[PDB]
Amino acid sequence: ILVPMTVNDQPIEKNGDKMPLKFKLGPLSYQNMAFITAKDKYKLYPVRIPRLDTSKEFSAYVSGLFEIYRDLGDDRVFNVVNSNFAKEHNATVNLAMEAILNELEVFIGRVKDQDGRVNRFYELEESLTVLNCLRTMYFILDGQDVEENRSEFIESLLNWINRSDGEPDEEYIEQVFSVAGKKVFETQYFWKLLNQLVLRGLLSQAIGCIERSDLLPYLSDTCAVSFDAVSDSIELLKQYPKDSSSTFREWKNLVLKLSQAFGSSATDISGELRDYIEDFLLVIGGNQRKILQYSRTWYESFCGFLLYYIPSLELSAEYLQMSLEANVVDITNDWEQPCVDIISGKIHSILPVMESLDSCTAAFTAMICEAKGLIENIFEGLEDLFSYRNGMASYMLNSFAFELCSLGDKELWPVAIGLIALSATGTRSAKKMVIAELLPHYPFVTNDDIEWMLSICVEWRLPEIAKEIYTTLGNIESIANFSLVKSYSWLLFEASCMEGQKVLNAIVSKDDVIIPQDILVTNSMRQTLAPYAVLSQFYDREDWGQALRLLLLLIEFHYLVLLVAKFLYPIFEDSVATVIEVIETKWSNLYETIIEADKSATLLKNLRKKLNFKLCQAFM
Amino acid sequence: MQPFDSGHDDLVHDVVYDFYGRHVATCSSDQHIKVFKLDKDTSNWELSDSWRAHDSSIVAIDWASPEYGRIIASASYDKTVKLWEEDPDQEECSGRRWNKLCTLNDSKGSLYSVKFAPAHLGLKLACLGNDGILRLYDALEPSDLRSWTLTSEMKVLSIPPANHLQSDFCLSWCPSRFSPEKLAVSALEQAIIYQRGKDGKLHVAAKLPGHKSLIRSISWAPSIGRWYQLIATGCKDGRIRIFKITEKLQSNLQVELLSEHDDHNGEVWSVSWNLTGTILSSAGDDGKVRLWKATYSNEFKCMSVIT
Amino acid sequence: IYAKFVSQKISKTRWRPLPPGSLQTAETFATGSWDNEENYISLWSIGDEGDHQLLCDIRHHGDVMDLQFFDQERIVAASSTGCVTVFLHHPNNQTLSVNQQWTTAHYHSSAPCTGVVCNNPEIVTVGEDGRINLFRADHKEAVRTIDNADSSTLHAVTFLRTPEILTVNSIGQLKIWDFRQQGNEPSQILSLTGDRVPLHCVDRHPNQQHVVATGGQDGMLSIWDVRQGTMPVSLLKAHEAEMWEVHFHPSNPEHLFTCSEDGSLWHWDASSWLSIEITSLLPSRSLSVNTLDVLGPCLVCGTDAEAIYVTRHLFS
Amino acid sequence: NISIDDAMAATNLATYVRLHPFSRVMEWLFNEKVITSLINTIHQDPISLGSASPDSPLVVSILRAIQVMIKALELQETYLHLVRPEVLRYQGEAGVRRKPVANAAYSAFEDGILSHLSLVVDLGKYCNLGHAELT
Amino acid sequence: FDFINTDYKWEEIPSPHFTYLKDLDLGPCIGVHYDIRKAQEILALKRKEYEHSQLATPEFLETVELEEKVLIEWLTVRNRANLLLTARLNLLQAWANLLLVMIESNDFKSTPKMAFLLQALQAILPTLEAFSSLKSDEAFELARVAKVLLWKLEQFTVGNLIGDKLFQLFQLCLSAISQCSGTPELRSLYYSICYRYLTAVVDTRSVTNARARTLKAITLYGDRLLNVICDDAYGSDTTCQTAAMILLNALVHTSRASVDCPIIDALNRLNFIGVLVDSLKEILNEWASPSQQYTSAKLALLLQLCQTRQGAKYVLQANLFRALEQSGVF
Repeated sequence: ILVPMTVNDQPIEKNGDKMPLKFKLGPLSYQNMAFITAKDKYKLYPVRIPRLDTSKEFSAYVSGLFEIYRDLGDDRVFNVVNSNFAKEHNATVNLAMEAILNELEVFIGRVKDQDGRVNRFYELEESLTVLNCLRTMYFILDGQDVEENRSEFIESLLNWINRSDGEPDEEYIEQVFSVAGKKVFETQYFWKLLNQLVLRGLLSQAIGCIERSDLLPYLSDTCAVSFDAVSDSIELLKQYPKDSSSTFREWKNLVLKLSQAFGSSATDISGELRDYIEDFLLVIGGNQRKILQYSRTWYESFCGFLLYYIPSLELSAEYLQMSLEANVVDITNDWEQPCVDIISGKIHSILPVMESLDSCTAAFTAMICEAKGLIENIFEGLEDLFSYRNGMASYMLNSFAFELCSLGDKELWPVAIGLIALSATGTRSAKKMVIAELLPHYPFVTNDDIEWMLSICVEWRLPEIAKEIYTTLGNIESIANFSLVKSYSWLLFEASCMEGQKVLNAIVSKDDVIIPQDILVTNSMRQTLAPYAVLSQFYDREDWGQALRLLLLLIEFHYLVLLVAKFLYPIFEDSVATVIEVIETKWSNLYETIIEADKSATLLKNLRKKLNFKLCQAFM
Repeated sequence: MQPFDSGHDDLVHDVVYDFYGRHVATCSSDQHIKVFKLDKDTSNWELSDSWRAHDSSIVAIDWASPEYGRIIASASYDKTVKLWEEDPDQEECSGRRWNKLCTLNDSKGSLYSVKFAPAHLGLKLACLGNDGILRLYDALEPSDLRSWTLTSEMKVLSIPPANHLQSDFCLSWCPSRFSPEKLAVSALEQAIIYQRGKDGKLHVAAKLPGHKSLIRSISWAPSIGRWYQLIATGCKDGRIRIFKITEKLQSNLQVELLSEHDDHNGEVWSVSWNLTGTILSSAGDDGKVRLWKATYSNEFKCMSVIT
Repeated sequence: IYAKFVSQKISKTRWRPLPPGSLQTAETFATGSWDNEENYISLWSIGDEGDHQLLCDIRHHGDVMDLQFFDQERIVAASSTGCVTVFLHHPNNQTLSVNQQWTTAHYHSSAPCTGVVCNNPEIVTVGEDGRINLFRADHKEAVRTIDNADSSTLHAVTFLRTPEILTVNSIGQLKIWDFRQQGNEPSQILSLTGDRVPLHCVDRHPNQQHVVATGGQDGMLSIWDVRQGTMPVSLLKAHEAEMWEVHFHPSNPEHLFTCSEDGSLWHWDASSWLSIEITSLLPSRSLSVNTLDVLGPCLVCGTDAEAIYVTRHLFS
Repeated sequence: NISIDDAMAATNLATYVRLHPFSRVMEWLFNEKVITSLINTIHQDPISLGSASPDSPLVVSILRAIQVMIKALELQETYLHLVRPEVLRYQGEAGVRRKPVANAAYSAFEDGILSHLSLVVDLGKYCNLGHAELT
Repeated sequence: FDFINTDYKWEEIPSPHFTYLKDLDLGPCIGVHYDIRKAQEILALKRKEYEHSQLATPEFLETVELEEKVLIEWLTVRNRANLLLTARLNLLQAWANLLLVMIESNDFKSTPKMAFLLQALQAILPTLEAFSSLKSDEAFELARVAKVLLWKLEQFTVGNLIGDKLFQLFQLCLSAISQCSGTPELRSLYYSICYRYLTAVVDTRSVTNARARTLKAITLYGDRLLNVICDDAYGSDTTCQTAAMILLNALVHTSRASVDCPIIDALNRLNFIGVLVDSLKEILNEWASPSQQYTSAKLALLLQLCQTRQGAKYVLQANLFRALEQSGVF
């Protein structure tokens, strides 16, 4: 794929000295960067990865599919309550296939409505057609024949066919109901478009196109005989069986009877209308020759064969062949060949191409194909997952996850991590490592985002990761919130300095109830003690107790000692003396500055104060 | 996402993303370092700050892990390496938003590259220049972002001839968190890998053979999920190379060549990786950028060509 | 949808926000009344025609000009007197009290406070005095007041990204302000030229901080992108009289809701405003719909018929 | 550990299993001398236990022996499963000189005690003593 | 008989909100025994991953802790409920076996034990009404006891109570058949109960009132009920198809006594007569033995439809002359 880096300013022209182009992939898929190391080339070109989906519709799609994946539970795996486990397994899986199909339809819709580019809509519909066909052929009957469940099958088939292409588009209905050079509606066109409708199961419309021109007119008048045919034929059409393969057995009976009766009877109509009515009855009766004759595309043939001839997939091999002999595969669209492949047994080798259309769809497709047991891990062996060692599906899912991580949409990160966590293969420790490396890139902003991260660190036991994340968060109010060892020590020192200099946080340490609950370390305790001391000071024996507490704190710990000395001087028995002594025993620029600020020599003043205290003790 | 002017007078050498991909650092020959911010509201890139940082041409740059703060490192032809830390208490574009935290003058030759090490090893970094001597530096006390000690010195090249303008050197650490400390180094035609030994010293654990010219770029890929390592190189001989390195003349390291690509027909100047090591990028003379994904067979295929 | 009659003209209705990580839908809402000798702020719960329970109420002096939840338990009201009040709900005994207030938030003599928006801990107000205030919980005085910010009447305000805000006035101008700015002039003015039609309401797109919707005297809906020049990106004919409120749906903003003096409440469904099907939700006999609030599948609105209309099932 | 978790902590468990003396005790338990001494200590006249005091050392020794036998019968499977192969592999890989003290014929702990018939008789006779713990 | 009580609601369990850990199922936990460590390891890994994500890990930790403390008690309560349910099932089975052995081996007169019979009927009435379509294990033990009891059968007062409950017991049977509840085995017992009820009880003003009201119950369901019975025939089970075939004979028989009939008409709309005549082919292969008795009821039913004037129309259109020729029985 060739895309223009910038369809505005292209930084090169002639081969004029092939310039050194440089490119760096960014942490965000949609924000990479290119530049050039050359003279007069100082522009920066932000480039986003070719064919990247940033849309909301896409993330919605992704979430929906992850839901289907998650909801599949144990059934997303395939075990190579006895004979029912099999049937019920297929039941739920087959249903999941329908869910995927739906989610993709919705997505495709929202793409057609909110869009700049409709190419995405077309590709997504194609993906849907191919998936409808896949379900119709492997996700309904579970290897059995149509009799096993005539209702569901014909429903899906009829659905698949009438969503693949648009024709017959009502823009073509009026196209012939307008064209003349003939009497009323009786040229190869009307009938071709009537048969087409029948072959596609579009019986309602079929009937309508008849009650449009000569149901009662030309027939009820000209030939009363063929009028009865053309009428109770429309009656049989009105009651084509779609639930009982018995009712169909009898239906084709009445139809073949009608075709024989009319077959040899009163010809009171034009030479052409005669046959034109016979063919219609043959097609309805299931004549192979005719079903092929009035078919525009192979899938019309195939569908017809299943609807009017013999409703057995045991003949699909033959049906497809005849169909392709009549109309070759139309290489205009990308869905026809894949459908042919599906029908003809070779399901595989579609994952790479679907991966080219859309990574996501391909991923989950491979996943459900593994669930069905249509593809499995043949490998049989290096301590990790993202390889060929596990499934092809595991591989595609894990790949999608990783791709989601660079998308920068925090909504999908749960999908990514979940995808990895639920991966049916790989050691819990291997996943542990992968998550340990991905999580740090989570684009958290809210509090909740962070709590989610943490919850995942808990759930997976990544204390070194959580410790790192938090470290990133820590990097006055912020510091208060934070309150590694060195940092705590520094915080302690700061608190002590503040106390020496001397609200809600301080009280909590010593809405409010919630905070107390959250709080429920050494630095913190020290600050609390300092606060208590200050409170006592604000409030003789109390003062002494506070002074004692201060001396004890100083012993546990230069600036602090100076502040203490200052406090003692301001205040200016045996225990007190002992404390003073210990302080003297314990006894740079910042300290001197603090001393100068307090005065607005220190050792001498301290000694003098000590002497005074001793004298006081002696007098007592 | 339209182009924009860097604000540099002389040619720009390196552009690097921060951890979150929302910030970018640029360094040019006009001896300036510019930092751009990606405004949330208006999805435009807008200059956060510019400033003169070296006496000579600044060739390399790099951001440190966010868990150590906002730190950038620069290497210049003035034989030095400087470290800077963003001071959020300054106006943007004031030229005073990033304070020098230190300078490393040990190099006696110009410097071509500087790369921070994986966060799980502390503030660490490496540099290489004309002197052909790789040097590792460590900020031993994460509190003192000035306390930069020299952790190691290794002679990559042995006899660099005094008459060659034709010089190139590149660095790239192994990002892997669950793999023994190691880093890749390119020097002219050669490309060798170093690994931490039990003795806490760097040893040559292997070489990436095949280069028939100057190696313009190299980068170790994030091995998230894999058990092996992958490093790519953009040579002057016009070939991209991707090597698979597994650890099972004195090595514990195996070396496979996974791919070779000449699609560029000319020198490959830049080689870069995904955040997941899922996509590999290459740029060269043809004025084109190519994105590569790995096949199921572990071969590499071009998933797109930008121009 | 159903109506309940509550014996006072309802100027404002707001859902109580849901607890973080709640899977329930909105069930409790606040009302403010106008045009009575005794106006009230009232809290109501809906039981599972609905059953409504009056939880508590409190007299509000002045007409309730605007009302917003600040958090689960705190409700901010703007009075015609110019007073701005934070009411506190006490769930334990179902009472309302006055938590804090700024009795001179707006003044000339008295000047109505016309609009309030909350981003806890911040509260921003505007009024007929053309004053713009930033208040913070538990701070007695405004953090910042932009005195004589607008020479026209300010009718409503929204945050863009705090401390940036956008106001709308009686001559159809959108003005952008920042509480760090010097002076009393806006950083940017947007307006539709021709008739200077008064704008009565504004809402910011929940995801796109650059996009706002406004409602006018002429009933029209305008969509604006503050990066896209001075005129609206979209101008859409709507109601037959004033549009009083406009709200983007908070979680799916492809849906937007408007109400009018003409007695209608419209659900606009664009499922983008930059780059529509409309359903009118109330019956044909309605008097002015003054106010609405939407959260998840829940809509509440208040009318001059002394009626509250509710649905908890907008999308089902 | 080795199947899901990484190979880092594996060394810790390996060193624990190799250095802990549980393996050597289990190996000694398969010796005939040990079980013979045990059944000789448990086989005593009834008059002594009858005239002895509840705090007599004989009763305490018999209780400790029964507890050791119970623990051995409980942990024999765990040992033979997750000790013997690892120890043998370590001895084969590295160089260790150890003397075997176990009997290969005694595949289990029951093989060495099934040859004593008076054990059950003594255990049944010891029920008429009244000691709750011993009973 | 006081251990059967649904007021405790051992089956119903109050499910908390569980805003988080909701996706954590009990797959690897599960003899109903849900291991707690299998979920403990999963929730621990999830907590570690969330902590590594670095997004409000300290605050939201208590939420996960309390969710785990609630999940452990949830698992214990589920285990205890399963144990109580299996214990009640075993006790009910033992009681049913005892009652069957008592009723069967009892030479004492029946008129004195009629009091205990009516008491047992009154006691089981609410039990059946409470477990008519909830579970298919307790009804089995209680469905067969009523079957044999109905066949092993001042006087006016007793006759009214019996006939009254027999009418009420007839409703809950047709109600279960219309919904296709339980296994084919349990569904077969209901056919025998309704069979003798429509054959002996109903079959004289008192008879007209009972016959009239009886047909009303059948008409209430309509094709929904007959559709289930028609599907049971020619099925996999051997005894269900036999009882179902014989049941249709009693319905059409009692309906004629009440010149047309709605029961026979419904069978034609459900395509029952069509498939029934088709099975007539190869009858020689099918014909004491279970297959022999089954065919007897099959041909016996067709004989009844050929007695009413309306049956000839639907039966003749089935082309039965060509169906009996391919079999070569003659």
